[PDB]
Amino acid sequence: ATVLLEVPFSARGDRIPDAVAELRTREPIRKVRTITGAEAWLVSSYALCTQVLEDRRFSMKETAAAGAPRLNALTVPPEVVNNMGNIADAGLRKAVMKAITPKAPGLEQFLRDTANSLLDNLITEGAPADLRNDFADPLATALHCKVLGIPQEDGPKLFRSLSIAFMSSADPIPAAKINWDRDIEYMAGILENPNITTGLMGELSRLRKDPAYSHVSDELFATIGVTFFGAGVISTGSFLTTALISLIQRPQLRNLLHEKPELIPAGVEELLRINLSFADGLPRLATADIQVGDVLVRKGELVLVLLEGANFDPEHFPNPGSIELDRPNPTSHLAFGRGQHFCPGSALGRRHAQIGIEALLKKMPGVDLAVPIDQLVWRTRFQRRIPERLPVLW
Ligand code: HEM
Ligand SMILES: Nc1n[nH]cc1-c1ccc(O)cc1
Repeated sequence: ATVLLEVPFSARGDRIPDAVAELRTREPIRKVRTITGAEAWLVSSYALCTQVLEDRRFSMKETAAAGAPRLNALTVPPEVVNNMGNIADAGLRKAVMKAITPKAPGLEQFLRDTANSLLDNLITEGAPADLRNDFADPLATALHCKVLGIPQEDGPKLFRSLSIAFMSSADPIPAAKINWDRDIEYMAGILENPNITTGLMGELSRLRKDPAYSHVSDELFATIGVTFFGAGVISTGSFLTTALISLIQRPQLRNLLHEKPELIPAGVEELLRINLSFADGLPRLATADIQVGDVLVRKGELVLVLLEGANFDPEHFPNPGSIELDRPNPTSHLAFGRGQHFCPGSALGRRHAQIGIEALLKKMPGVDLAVPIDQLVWRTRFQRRIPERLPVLW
């Protein structure tokens, strides 16, 4: 025999497997086995991905229930899976959303400054440079310290939790709990620290002492700090790293963007569309029996929404693998999800990538890989696809 098709198919974030277009054409929803042994439905067309993400009966929260078929082990307490629902129930959604927009005074200039400094330091040191460890990740870390209102010097230690926190493991991870409890203690300290008066933590700290929020738990306040730092940093650092690969490998596009930087937002949007940063489909648990294409998904089954399945669907995005700056539906991709759980940091993520790319093209217009592309080491069993190092010269 064969065996039931296993997911994920590949940890490489520089190319989509030809298999994905085959699945999408032949079986855009089909049964697969996850790393835990569970069965799941893998959905790989734009039409069916959108259907699942816009129907709340495919629940994010219920993926955390004891006994459910699992994509991977939880790395957070089960109540934290419903992190945005908990924020909304506490009456904090508007305030959190306001704090993480890129439009706060000085934020963009801070980003440009940070990027330019990181690049000057690479240039001083001489090629080769590692653009993930010494540019994309420290730019994301600095950004999220600023947005949180926490000291920049605390960013590296918070960051180092992330190579465990965002693992995609078959089994529970003891180091994840150790790092989680310590990071929650750090954020609780921030909330009690009178010097912290700006950003998302300064705003939470004020709301904590307002009568309108007196019955919101200290644990929820700390948890917002830890979760927004971690999701934001991993997601922006990983997206920028793999977007830089896709740009480096298209000298014609690199040169057009360098020359006409007003096209950078359109090119970022295409880079988001083609991005293979999410290593796994987005999980949902069916709360009812729901027809999805030719399959009747049954109550209690796991569904996995394959982002690249949707974003490379030629029925929605003709010539899907090409970066085309003049598409008529450019923001209609699923790179930030869709529906109830649409990314709350989408603007912030776009801006981080736009600024980092602008700054890199101006400082290193001759940027190129310093190693053959096949020599990049792809991180395995993780919730993002990322090269461990990204060696470049210029
Ligand atoms: C390019 C950067 C980013 C990408 C590609 C990205 C992508 C995503 C995707 C696909 C989802 C949907 C998950 C789902 O439906 O299961 C999501 C949710 C989430 N994002 Fe992002 N994200 C980015 C940046 C950020 C930033 C900057 C933050 C915070 C500062 C952030 C915080 C979150 C949180 C807290 C959620 C969960 C929302 C919910 O459960 O309602 N993201 N993101
Ligand atoms: N910050 C985190 N570390 N490990 C898991 C998370 C996390 C969990 C949920 C979430 O909405 C955002 C982030």
